Amino acid sequence: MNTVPFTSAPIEVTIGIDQYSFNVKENQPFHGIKDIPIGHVHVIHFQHADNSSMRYGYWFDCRMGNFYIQYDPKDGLYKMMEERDGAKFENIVHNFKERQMMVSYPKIDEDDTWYNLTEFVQMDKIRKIVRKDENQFSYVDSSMTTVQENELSDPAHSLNYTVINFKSREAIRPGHEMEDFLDKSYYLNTVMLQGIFKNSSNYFGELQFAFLNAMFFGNYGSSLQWHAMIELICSSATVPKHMLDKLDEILYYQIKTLPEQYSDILLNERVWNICLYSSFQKNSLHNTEKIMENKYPELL
Amino acid sequence: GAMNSSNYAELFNNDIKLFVDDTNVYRVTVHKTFEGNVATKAINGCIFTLNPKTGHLFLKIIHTSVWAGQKRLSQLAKWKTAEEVSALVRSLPKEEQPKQIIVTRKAMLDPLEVHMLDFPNIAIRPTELRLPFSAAMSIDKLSDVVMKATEPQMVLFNIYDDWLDRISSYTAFSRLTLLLRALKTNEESAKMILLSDPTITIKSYHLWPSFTDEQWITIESQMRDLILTEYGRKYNV
Ligand SMILES: COCCCNc1cc(Cl)ncn1
Ligand SMILES: COCCCNc1cc(Cl)ncn1
Repeated sequence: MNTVPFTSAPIEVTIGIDQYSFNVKENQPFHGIKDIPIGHVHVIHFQHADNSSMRYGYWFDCRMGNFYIQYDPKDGLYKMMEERDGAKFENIVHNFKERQMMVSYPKIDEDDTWYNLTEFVQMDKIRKIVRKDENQFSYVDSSMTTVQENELSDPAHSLNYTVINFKSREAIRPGHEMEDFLDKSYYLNTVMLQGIFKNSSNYFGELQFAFLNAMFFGNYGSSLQWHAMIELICSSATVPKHMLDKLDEILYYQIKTLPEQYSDILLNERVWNICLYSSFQKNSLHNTEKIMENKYPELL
Repeated sequence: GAMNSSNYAELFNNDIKLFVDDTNVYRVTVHKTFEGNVATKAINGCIFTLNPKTGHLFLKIIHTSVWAGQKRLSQLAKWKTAEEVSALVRSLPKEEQPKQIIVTRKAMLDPLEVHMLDFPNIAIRPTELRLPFSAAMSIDKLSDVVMKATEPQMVLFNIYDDWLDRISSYTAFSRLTLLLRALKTNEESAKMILLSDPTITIKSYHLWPSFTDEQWITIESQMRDLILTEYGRKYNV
């Protein structure tokens, strides 16, 4: 179990760690988060009390280094940093826990929610999507645009997600225009799976990463990416059976975790009705359809 | 974006453009079978592709053989239309290719956009105008070439005959849409108006009769009356 210590908490802030969150008051005796499960990526995220604008945060994996949070009064944000001096990292942390000023990652032992939301996400792959190579952790915020949004403006600060565009020459084989547009199997299986992603594991990892950025930061381009990746599968007549079964589980846990009061802005009515009720896979997502109909029957 | 009454004169500027109407591509007669069920029999159809500035009509005849063994023919018809329009554009010299294609039905947008991905600079647009091009098969010479076709065929017509020698393309288009609106509202009456007088003939290389300027004014007035008439007969006004 790993620890993300804090220098101090000079400004009042709501702190998120994965699907959990808590409030820290200005200058409150707070030394960070302990007992973080090893083996999963994690996200630590922030919303300042005085400006709920800009949710922001950091994806990290404690196996990839010793990380601490330090408030920068010039840039006005809580920054993740790496302590290379392991000895010194170990030296600074022990005092805080004898002194008890850390919040404990509060995992219920029955609870596989975070595993189920991050099963295919890889921290080294996240660095490929969020380009800032000098750090082992990746910063994301509410305002960051995707490469596809920048084609329709700073490149260094963008979310490099796999570009998906159903009316593109990549998606449509010459001479199969109707076929490829009405059944996207070629685009899913040959172009995307075999060609770009390499396997479905990678496809699920980006799809899961896109959802979590939409949910935790209200990142609109990430929401667009999540829905496009769902729709590409649902609009394919030929999908490996194990991919459909896994997608059903992935979406079930995403819909289950979604805050009830954010469903209006995080769920695209057209895509979900099409996917559940008109698409090739309309009968293939039993768990997702059941939770959707019982939790958000308005959207449908 | 969409074409409507506010940007109507754009049709007659010097940017090449084509209307595409797919109404008459997939045509059927519905009939009873010996067992008393209903079946369809396809008949030949046509794509109506029109340059509104020059009157050039690219009439692609759709022979019933293109439907043989195919499913969901109403959906296929939109994609076949888009395929044939794309083929037409590719067949034209670059300087003759359209800068915009205006489809008369919104269901043609995605099929045509997909077939024209190779042409990112050609704008594919809908329209809010209710154009009466479905009535093209009420023009006898167009109907004849469609129904006589034994194979796929493209035939080029000028739908304005020689009118542009005497009137502008705005006025020619207005005349054409009035004629076609009348033929759509009451085909028999419209055709009686157009042919009642046997001393005015249709030249072999024309579609419509050789009306003088003064005769066109009379004809045009009679078509307006017909349309207003039928509108009363229809709504009892
Ligand atoms: C400016 O901080 C001096 C020590 C930097 N390394 C750290 C900081 C913290 Cl909170 N925990 C562990 N290592
Ligand atoms: C442009 O993205 C192509 C690679 C995406 N594969 C991933 C992404 C994530 Cl977060 N986790 C695992 N695999």
